[PDB]
Amino acid sequence: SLFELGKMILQETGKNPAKSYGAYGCNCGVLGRGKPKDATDRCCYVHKCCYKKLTGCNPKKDRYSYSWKDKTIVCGENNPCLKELCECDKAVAICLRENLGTYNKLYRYHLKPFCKKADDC
Amino acid sequence: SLFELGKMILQETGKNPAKSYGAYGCNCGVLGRGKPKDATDRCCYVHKCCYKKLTGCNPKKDRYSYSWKDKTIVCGENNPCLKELCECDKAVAICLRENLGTYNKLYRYHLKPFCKKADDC
Ligand SMILES: O=C(/C=C/c1ccc(O)c(O)c1)O[C@H](Cc1ccc(O)c(O)c1)C(=O)O
Repeated sequence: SLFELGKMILQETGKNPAKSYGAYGCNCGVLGRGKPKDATDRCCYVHKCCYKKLTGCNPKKDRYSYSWKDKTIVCGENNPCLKELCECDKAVAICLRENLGTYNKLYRYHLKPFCKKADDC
Repeated sequence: SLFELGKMILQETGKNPAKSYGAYGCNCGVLGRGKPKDATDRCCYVHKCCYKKLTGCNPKKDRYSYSWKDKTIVCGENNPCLKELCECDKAVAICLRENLGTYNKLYRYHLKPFCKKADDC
């Protein structure tokens, strides 16, 4: 769920996830996907496509178990859908941290309704 | 949908809705409800309660028509679900504006995991 996803982004990036990524670019936060603005935005595009393919569980609300071990996110077995979800969320937290160097505050709180249309996943 | 909601908040408040209201208090933005921290937060609590009566339309995804007449939000006769949805969004936009006087930036990007459990609507 968003609880686990936001915790992971905090553990990986050291950043408040809502402030930094609740509405960044065309793909981070609410409101679907759009052509990515930059590498950080592209992380969130891949993440939304990761969710789109999952079936059997709800990426928004379903909770799941994960551990922080040796400063690594380790997804608990859970059940297969929840483990795939934990893996989508892990991957985005890692991707966002990797791309902090080009994060651009201009795209924060971005105007999404003006975003170009996204290619299909 | 979130597009119409965001636009109404912008028109009423003159604030960027993602920045001011995307993660405010225990009730504004993602997740559910919780005990409200202040008046602005309580507007969002009322709004989430409003959405729970909706039958036959998705408050997040479903578009509907409204217009800005004499600096007033005017819901279009949509069908019954969408008109109610439009009325819910209008009311929260007005309430947020009416309570800008006590808006506290400290509640922005709040820790919503520790919010106390909401009372029944
Ligand atoms: O563990 C953390 C954060 C650890 C952390 C805090 C600040 C940092 O910069 C950092 O890299 C890691 O917060 C959790 C609480 C929490 C925060 C965000 C959430 O979405 C959540 O579900 C739980 C805790 O107290 O264990």
